[PDB]
Formats: sequence, C-alpha cells, structure tokens
Amino acid sequence: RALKAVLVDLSGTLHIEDAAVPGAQEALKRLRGASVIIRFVTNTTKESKQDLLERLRKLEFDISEDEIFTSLTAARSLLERKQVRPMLLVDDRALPDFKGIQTSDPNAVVMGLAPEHFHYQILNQAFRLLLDGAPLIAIHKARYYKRKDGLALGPGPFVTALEYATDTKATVVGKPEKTFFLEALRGTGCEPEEAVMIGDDCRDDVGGAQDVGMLGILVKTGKYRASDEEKINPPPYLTCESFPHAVDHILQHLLA
Ligand SMILES: [Cl-]
Ligand code: NA
Repeated sequence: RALKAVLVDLSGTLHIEDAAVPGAQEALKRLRGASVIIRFVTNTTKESKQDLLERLRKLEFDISEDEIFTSLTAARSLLERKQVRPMLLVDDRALPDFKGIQTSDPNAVVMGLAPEHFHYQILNQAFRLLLDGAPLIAIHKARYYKRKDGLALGPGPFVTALEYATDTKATVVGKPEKTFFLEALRGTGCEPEEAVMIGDDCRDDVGGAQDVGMLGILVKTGKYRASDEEKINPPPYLTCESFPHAVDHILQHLLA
C-alpha cells in the first residue's frame, strides 16, 4: 500500500473555534507540499459549504470548495444518486447546499437540526410520508450540542422519534457511518486503505474511519478528553498532540 489521501476534521482539529489551532495553517502548507489528496470533513446540519469556507479563509487557511466534504454534501450526494425529492427538515442556512434539488411531491425526508420544523404537525407530515415508503435520511444523529445557555437537543432525538414511530432505521449520512468516509473519497480516485483521517473525536472520527480501512489519527485538541483513546477497540492507529504533529508524522513516516 501507499498513502494518497488525508481526511482532516475541521472543528477541534484545524480551529477550536474562530481561533486557529497554533501551527495549523503552516502544517497544512507542509501537507500540500507532500503531493497528497486532501479533503476537509465535518458533521454539520446548519453551516453551508460557503459558510465554513468563509470562516476557514478568515483564519488564513487557503482551501477550495472542492475539498470540503460535510454531512450535508453527503446528504446531497445521496439525493442525486437516489433521484429523490426531499421534504427538507433543515435549518434555512443549510439550503444553499441543496441548491438544484427538486422538492415538489416529496418522496423522501431529510432531517437535520431544525427547531422551526421540529413540531408536531410537521413531524407528523414527515411520518405520513415515511408510511408511504419514503426513506428517512438523517444528516447525523447527535443527541445534543452545547449552546451559549447549556446543552440543547440535537437532531438525533427527532430522527429516533420517526424511526420509532415507523419501526425502521434511517439512512444516516454523516459520521461515524461507513458511507460517510467512502463518499468523502468519491472522485479522489482513492480507496479507503490508502487514506488517513485526522480528528479530535475518537468514536465519530477514528472509530468510524478505521472501520472502512482508513488509518485514524486522534489529536488531543478541541473536544478530546484524557483517555478518549481507549473508547475504541482496536485503539486509534496513532494518538498525536495536534494536527501539526499528525502532519509531521505523516511526512516522516507514511508518505512514500
Ligand atoms: Cl472515483
Ligand atoms: Na471534530
């Protein structure tokens, strides 16, 4: 084998957050010199690709839109391939990522985190579409997330609500699903066994990736807490102190 692609988590790994991880920018420059394929990945249901992109550029990361693959991109890919018309239960700010997807006579349900749509009447309409055989596509299933005033419900509980109602599993597109990481390499010409994933979240980043054949590097910044390394078996391929260190390891060890 040989290493041809690198998947880099964004939040926790490159920036943490609205401030860059120290060395991150120069480390990414080192990476681009290595002549390796690079894809920046993340779970989001509310930030468009341009939104993330604008933020990364303000932190002086030089990145293309073609290199960013998020759970929204993944949700959009699935829609094009299945040729379906979604009922879009998503934040308005995610809509630019479904530009061009037809919504008339919906025959699919896409769920992200969308408080304005998460109420009885609209959930029951989604339910009634599911009964009719429409698939349920979950951008991801996080239970909760941390906002200014405490933890708040993520999309995961609402998705789980509809699975329970219909007694069926959603198709989950984001991390840690296997299909996420495989979709991330579509168009790269690269197989997962020729790829490494770098992130701060052991289950969602390393666990998920290692499960498709990728090498997983846990970095100890951002969301990482002490001993997170042993929350998976097998353990991570490598546990580094930060993205820069991960990059240094890739250059001196894996790149042939
Ligand atoms: Cl391909
Ligand atoms: Na992360």
